[PDB]
Amino acid sequence: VKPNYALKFTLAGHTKAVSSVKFSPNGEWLASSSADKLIKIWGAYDGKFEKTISGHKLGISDVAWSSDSNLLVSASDDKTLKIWDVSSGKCLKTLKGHSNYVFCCNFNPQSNLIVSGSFDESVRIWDVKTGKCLKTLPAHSDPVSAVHFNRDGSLIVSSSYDGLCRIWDTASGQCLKTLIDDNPPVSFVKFSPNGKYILAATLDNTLKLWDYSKGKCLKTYTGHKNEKYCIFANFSVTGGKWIVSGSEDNLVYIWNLQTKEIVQKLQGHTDVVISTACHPTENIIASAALENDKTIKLWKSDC
Amino acid sequence: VKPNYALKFTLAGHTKAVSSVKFSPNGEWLASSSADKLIKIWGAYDGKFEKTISGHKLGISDVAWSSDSNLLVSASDDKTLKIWDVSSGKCLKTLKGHSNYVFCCNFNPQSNLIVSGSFDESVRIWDVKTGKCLKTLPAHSDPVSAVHFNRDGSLIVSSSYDGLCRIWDTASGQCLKTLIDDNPPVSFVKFSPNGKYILAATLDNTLKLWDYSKGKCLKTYTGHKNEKYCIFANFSVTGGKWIVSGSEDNLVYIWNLQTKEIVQKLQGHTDVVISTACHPTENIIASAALENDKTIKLWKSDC
Amino acid sequence: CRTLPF
Amino acid sequence: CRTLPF
Repeated sequence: VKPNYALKFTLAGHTKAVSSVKFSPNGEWLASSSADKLIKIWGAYDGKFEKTISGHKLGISDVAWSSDSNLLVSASDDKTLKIWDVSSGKCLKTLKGHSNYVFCCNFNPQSNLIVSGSFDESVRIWDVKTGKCLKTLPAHSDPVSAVHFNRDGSLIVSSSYDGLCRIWDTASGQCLKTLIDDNPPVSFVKFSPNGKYILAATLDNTLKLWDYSKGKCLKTYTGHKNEKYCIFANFSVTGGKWIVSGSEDNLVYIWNLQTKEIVQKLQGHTDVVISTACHPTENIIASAALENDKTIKLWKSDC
Repeated sequence: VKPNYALKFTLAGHTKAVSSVKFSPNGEWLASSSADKLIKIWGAYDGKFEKTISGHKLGISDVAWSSDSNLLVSASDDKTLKIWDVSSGKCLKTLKGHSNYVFCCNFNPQSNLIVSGSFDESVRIWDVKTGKCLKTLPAHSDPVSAVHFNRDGSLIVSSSYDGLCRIWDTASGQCLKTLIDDNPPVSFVKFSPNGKYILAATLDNTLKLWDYSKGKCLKTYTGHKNEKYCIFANFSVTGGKWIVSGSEDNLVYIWNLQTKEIVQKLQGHTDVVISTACHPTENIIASAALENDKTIKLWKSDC
Repeated sequence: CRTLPF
Repeated sequence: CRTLPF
């Protein structure tokens, strides 16, 4: 099997590099964050621009949706996160406490919590309803590049330029294990949809599939270029089971999850593809690129 | 203090009446069983359909989850129970022995046993690992409407159209207690989370809260409609302390456990709400309805 | 058969 | 951040 993602829309509007794109869990919207301090909302299927969301004082590195598609949270260089009502665009809460840039963020599935990771080297867990910081984990000894909840919300996985990837117990904040000294910085981490594997990016042009339960590397995916930026990767599960990632050579890379062989490379962007995302039900990929490009592209496949 | 449950998702896909919905113990899934001989799996927080599970030759009256969220058991008119691997969808075992159709089922907390009740008027205890019948209890003199293990699996409570609830010692299969003023058909029973009380529904539009030790009725909840169907009721414990039940007037009823006041009715369904379930950690209700509705509704409350 | 009355 | 190298 190989997919056949073809370009369907290029979405222009951000005035600086874009940092993160994410589809709403109801499959209806695509959200994008940018160094231009803005979040934009686009129709997921036609690509149509819907609204601009503003309030941050500096650039935004990450954006994330609540499970009921009604809320966003953004991580910004102004040291705050913000929770947004998507229909009104209004800033519901500003989450203050990190002592440096906020780099990454995610709701848990329940969406009563937010996890954030910061250049201040900590991971924080926040209450969505009140905006209060509930816990601060001294998670790492360098900027924290990614934070993600597993599918039932009881585990958090974090990654850092310090070379570590750690799994945390949500309820207690305690570290449950480390998957490690140099450690080619760990630039991205997330759980597989089934909670058993963890996909990890290191800044040596490598992606790895880890069995979390045994702490062993099961697959290694190479070919792309990743030495400098924290690039988002994904599992694609709506059609063929793929691994999807951006790349510093301006291509989107799609691998066969099982055989690790490249099955497609997506051509079009004119700068580093910093972020990719996979639609929750349809074979749709959103990709987004840096300063020379500033666009989001949507790609569609029959499988 | 009273809840504010609002509709979040409507889950369509069953082609006959829905008979039972249950949240997984890890909170991530809703399982639904139906007269259409099928089990469907749904995401608890985004409503997203996940898979259909099939194999029963006739309709299914109940379904229930193992404590680790990896197994389901279904009770069917084809006179069997089936044990399902949720991940793969495969039928792991078929539990044969009942001589009429199987109405109700549950795992014990250890999840090494399954209890079942049938129209053949017996309660059966099964070995999960082998699929073999360990004990047949001549429990009642009419169809058994419900079976439930207490908090540690030491006890089973059953109920029947014969007008009784009986409490069984699991290890011996011997009857410990028989709660008896009148004997209208008992259409549902279950233990409270702490195992101290049992909630029993009779087909005289009545729910009752019993102290299991003294065999005394502590509360009666009325004002719903229940004279024909075996409707599920629940303790809601994540926010306010409620009783929750379906009803034959197409509404979800919610009571203050203490004051016995109806504190909310949830409009939406277009047929009898045969089944309700309360999320283990969030203030979320799942409801489901008979053949002129065929849908499941997920509802969320701030408290 | 839970979906049937009486 | 994120959109700055190294």
